Amino acid sequence: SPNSQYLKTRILDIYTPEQRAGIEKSEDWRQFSRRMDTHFPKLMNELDSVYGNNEALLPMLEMLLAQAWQSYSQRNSSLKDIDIARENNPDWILSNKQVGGVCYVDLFAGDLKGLKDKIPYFQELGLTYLHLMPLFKCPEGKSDGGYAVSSYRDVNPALGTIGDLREVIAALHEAGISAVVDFIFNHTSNEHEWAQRCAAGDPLFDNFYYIFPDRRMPDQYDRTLREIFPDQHPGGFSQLEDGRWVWTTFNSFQWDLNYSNPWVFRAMAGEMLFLANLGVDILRMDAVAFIWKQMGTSCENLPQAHALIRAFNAVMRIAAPAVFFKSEAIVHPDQVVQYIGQDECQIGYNPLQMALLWNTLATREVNLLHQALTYRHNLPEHTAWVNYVRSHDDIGWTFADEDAAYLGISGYDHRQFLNRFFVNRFDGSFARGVPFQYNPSTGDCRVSGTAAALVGLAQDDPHAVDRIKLLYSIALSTGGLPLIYLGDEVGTLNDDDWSQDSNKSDDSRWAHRPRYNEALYAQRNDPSTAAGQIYQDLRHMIAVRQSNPRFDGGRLVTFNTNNKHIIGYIRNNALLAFGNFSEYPQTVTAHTLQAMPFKAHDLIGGKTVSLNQDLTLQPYQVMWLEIA
Ligand code: NA
Repeated sequence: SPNSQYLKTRILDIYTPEQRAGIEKSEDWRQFSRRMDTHFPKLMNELDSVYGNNEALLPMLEMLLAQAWQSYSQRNSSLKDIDIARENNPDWILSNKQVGGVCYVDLFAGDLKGLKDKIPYFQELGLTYLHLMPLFKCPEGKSDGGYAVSSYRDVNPALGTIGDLREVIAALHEAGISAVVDFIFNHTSNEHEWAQRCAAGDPLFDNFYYIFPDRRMPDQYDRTLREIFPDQHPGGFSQLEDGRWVWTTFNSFQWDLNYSNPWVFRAMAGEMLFLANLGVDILRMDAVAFIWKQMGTSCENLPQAHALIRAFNAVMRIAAPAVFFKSEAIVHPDQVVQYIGQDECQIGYNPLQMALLWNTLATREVNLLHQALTYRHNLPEHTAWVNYVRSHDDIGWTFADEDAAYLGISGYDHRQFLNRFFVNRFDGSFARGVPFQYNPSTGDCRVSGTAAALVGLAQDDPHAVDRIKLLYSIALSTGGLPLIYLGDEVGTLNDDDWSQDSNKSDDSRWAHRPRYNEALYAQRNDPSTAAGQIYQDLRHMIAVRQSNPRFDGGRLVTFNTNNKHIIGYIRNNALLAFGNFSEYPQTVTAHTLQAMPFKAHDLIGGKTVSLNQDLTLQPYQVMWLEIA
């Protein structure tokens, strides 16, 4: 394997003797050279573990390093300052000062210029992180909400131009908000130039995707593949007009990129550098679990997938240190955490906590949630969870069957209950969600619907507002970076037209992708409305989280409340949080509280609470007690 010093001498060979002398003395080269020596070993080791003695490895690597140097040289000075700032502050992601939000540019603000006008509101709310949904060119009509990319460089004309995107990012940074965008690297749309050229037989794009002559291999692979969108097609393949079959894990118009080809890694690394230089702070690594395939396996979470992500990480440490990764791995808990690491994805979605928050609202019992917070919350140094209540996607019940069995709970039976409950097919349920991808062959199913729709706000359930407060309180205080699905802060309900829209009717996820509700946002300062109650309560919790150091970091220790309806945990051995998941008053006995201070201030309600006597919580009440 080649070493950093040797490879750098070749990077400089493009310069004449005179130019070379100047480059070698430049500050940019000095920084690039230093980072190469420190991080190149990791890049080489990761690529070697995947490609081994592949003849294309060396040539691909040298091409990638040459591009990395040009990219860093071009990188704006202001971004280079952020690179240095984060190099020496790896835990910026763990600060309690961080609070994020996510929204679709078109649905929330019309276009990029409109989004820019919403920045003052984001500052009003207290956001320091903003994830904008897929912004680039995609197929007209059906594109999986922009996740079928037809071009990684051209902005969706309905949203604006690449110039408008630069202005937006600059404006976000000026307002103290980090820009977060998707890195859709597992697949492209079937209309992407690479796909068209690969399928046409262009040698330059040979083996950029997985294309087969017939069903022989597809049938073999399908013996172990999980269906993500069973409604769209069976297994993981789709047939082309000419009769061939292509690997399509998701929709048929999304073709999986072939990472067994080193040139594909180089191509996508180039796209990552492009996004990095636009000023993006965090890249959401979409579908990380699926980037490596192997016959006889589920083609999910394979070793090479992790290695490739660690290789991408090293490229950023060398050419754009400020860029961090957010892993999107909605899989088994044992597998979710394997993507999180300082050298892989520094942060990642926490689907287990999210799914269990909803589980607990339905069952009124905190058993599973307590178990998860006790054994699966703490992470390695310099990494953090992204805690959320809802997202642009459906809710999947990804808790571990093994964990549940230990509590005497049957995974399959329990998911049946949760699905029926949340789609209003269970006596007395307050939820008004909609089914997503019910699979007749497996019995699995997911749930669509906004947070407000799922807690009963559509029918004005008197407990709805308090349920929303409880859910968000936990994502905001357990430790990690909380992500608010914009619109939830004013109680936005399901979209009213998706079910009859021919481009959306077969994808219920659109039920929870409503447009900015002018009426509700105009009521956010009125305490007599649901919108005003939800907004002021969430804003208050955000204010407390960001100003109180007791919430800093991502570690927690659970507290046994001795009441199956009340969750309890402690942050920094100084903040005791209690959350009542019952619609009835619930008590934490004085006996249980004997070791606590006699009195403690509650940050939620603002009153002083006595802990040397029975503590009774009202339905869905949350308490944030300062015990130190
Ligand atoms: Na030369």
